Amino acid sequence: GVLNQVLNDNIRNGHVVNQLMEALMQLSRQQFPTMPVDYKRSIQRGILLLSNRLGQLVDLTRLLAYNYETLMACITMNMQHVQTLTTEKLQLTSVTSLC
Amino acid sequence: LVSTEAQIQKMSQDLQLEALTIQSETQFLTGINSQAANDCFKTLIAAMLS
Amino acid sequence: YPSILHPIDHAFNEYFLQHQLVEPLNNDIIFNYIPERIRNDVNYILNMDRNLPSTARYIRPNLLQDRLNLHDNFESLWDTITTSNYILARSVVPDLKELVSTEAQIQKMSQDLQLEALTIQSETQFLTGINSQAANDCFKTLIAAMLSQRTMSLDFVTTNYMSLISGMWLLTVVPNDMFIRESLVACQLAIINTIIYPAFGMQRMHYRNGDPQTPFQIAEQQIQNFQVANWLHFVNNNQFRQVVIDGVLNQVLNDNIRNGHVVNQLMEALMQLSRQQFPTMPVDYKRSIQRGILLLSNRLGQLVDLTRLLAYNYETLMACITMNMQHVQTLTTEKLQLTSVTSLCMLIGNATVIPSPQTLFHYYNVNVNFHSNYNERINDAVAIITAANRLNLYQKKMKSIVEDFLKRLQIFDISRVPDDQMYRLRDRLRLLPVEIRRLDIFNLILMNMEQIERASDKIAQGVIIAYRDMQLERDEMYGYVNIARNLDGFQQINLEELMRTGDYAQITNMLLNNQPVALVGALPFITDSSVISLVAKLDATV
Amino acid sequence: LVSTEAQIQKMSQDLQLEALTIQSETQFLTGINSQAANDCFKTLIAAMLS
Amino acid sequence: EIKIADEVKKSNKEESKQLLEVLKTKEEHQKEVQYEILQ
Repeated sequence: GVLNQVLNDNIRNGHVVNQLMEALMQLSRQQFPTMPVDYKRSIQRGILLLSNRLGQLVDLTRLLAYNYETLMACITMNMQHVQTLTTEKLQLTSVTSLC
Repeated sequence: LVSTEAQIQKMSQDLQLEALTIQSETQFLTGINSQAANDCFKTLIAAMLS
Repeated sequence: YPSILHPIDHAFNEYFLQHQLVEPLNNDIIFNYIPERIRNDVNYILNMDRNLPSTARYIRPNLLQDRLNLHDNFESLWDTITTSNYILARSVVPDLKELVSTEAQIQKMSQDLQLEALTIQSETQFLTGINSQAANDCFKTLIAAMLSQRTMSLDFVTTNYMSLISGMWLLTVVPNDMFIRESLVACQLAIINTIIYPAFGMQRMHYRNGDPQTPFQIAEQQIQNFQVANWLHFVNNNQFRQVVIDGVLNQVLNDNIRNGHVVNQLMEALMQLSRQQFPTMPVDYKRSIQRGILLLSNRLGQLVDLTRLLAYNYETLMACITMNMQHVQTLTTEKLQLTSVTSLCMLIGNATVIPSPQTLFHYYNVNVNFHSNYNERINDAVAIITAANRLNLYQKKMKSIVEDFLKRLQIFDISRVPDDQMYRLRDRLRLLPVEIRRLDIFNLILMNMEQIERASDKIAQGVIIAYRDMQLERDEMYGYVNIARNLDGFQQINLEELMRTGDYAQITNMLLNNQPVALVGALPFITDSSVISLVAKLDATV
Repeated sequence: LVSTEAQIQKMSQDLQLEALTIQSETQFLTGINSQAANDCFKTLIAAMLS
Repeated sequence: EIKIADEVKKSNKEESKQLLEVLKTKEEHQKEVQYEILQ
């Protein structure tokens, strides 16, 4: 009887992140043609960092989704989507910490 | 959680910024601590639920 | 010898007897334990003073190469290993002998350069870093790096043109792939701009930073001179030859470097530069350059023999390696001063220096011990992992085991390692098979573990409930007992499933309605020995 | 930027300067400091804008 | 404070002392021109 904003079922199970790390392994393996090398290397290796966090990020995605849906179950009013005026900040340092 | 320091050493030595001549040397590895990760974990879920 | 044993005990003891690791020993096996190359090296002579009997035995190592491929995406640990082997290798390279005196050489250099006091010159800086203790530093750095396969950078200055000149010798007898790209790109670019293109009136250069082609490549296909183009061809296409020898991979030199002939093409090139006016630039620049390269022309023969000596000691120390010497660029580098390269190229003569066989046996035993310990700890870890999987241990986090695998590899610090590397390493370890000893012991446990669990009269293998006035068995170590030994008929409920996901609905429905059932899992029990407790049906009050 | 005295050594050596000769290569080293370069760099753009 | 080995500084040979005097003169000329420029 309540509206619900649900996810894809390729996210709830963490399977899409495999595709992500495939893309990231590819970006690692490439030549950055015009770029310097001391910077290219650091970028490739920072990518490899998350490419090594594969299973842990699968785990994260599944946990995140599970807690979200279990808490969604405990809602009585329709949960609808509108662009709010003011906006919660999110620091990508925090997402880095999490990942 | 993982030892924060164990990721900080590793990220520092894998990125190797001191080798570079840029001006984000200390500023990359900021917010990496705990009390940031749990914040994001709560913030995502709460913002999707709201 | 006679013995008394239970059949399980006999199984284990017999396995210990039959599958024990010893091998007869004799002097032939003492020789053949030494690497081929060193016996085949005429410069070494070997004797002994004993004749070992057939009674003798020896245990063999496990010199099986890396099952885990730490040369792929474990670059921090590989940097650690590579550094460790590098700073070991430094400890065994010989110290040079009967070097030229520093003043005796500096005086020749100064009189060759005609150092005017009043006027300013680029030629004083050539005397920078001509001491000894740098010659040995370079000699000990190059070889240790090529053995450890540790990359190294080039710190230098664009005003000491002698450094740029000695870089030629360096980049000949050491592959470009041995260095890190930006450093030798800068070196090659300096050399091109300040020795080569002005020596043919070419443009200075217009080199893009991240250009895929290094300056010596597009220099090979601009100039018009056979000697210098051949030199550049060798440089750009010099690289280690991989070859598997006596079980171990080896990064072998050209065999045109092992003999000194490259240096002759280098001389051809430097002389075809000395015969060039510099039309673009003044007299003093040309004067500086031509003096700087006369200083190396007059050292030609020393350079030839130096190159031969480096190659010789490199292969000779290579013979005492057990782990495959993969070539991959490391995170961390070793610094290399080209002033030390100048010192080595200038201060050397009439003194061969060979590794003592004691250094060789030490550098062999160290690597052997490390390699055997690597393999044995791998076997330990794989054993416990496979056993936890086959024992269905599902709450066990396989992280402490990797800590015990790394603490025993006594070069890594685990206080600063992550926790995902451990599970990636686990993912590799699961794929590896087990050795034979551990596998066979485990399989002897598997086919007998249940029989051991039958014993230990503290827990029982389940309790039946059947609301019917069944009979007690006539066992003779007991008398009458409420014992069952088949568990057939009445169905069964496992308890770990119920203690994981608490669903007591089934068992509760079956107990309230008094339905027959069996309960399966290790459970304690008391021995009651009273008939009054029997008649009163107390075992159904539990 | 490149250091100033670091550049003056290279300029002296490329312009081989005799201590006892009144030659015009010395005047090449005049006003080479830093913060004259910033002055020019600001002046040019500020003028072409204004 | 010179950037050259011990055994050349203490060398009582003539060429060594001549070298050292030449190098000191080089240094002092460079310092003179730098001091001028800063003036």
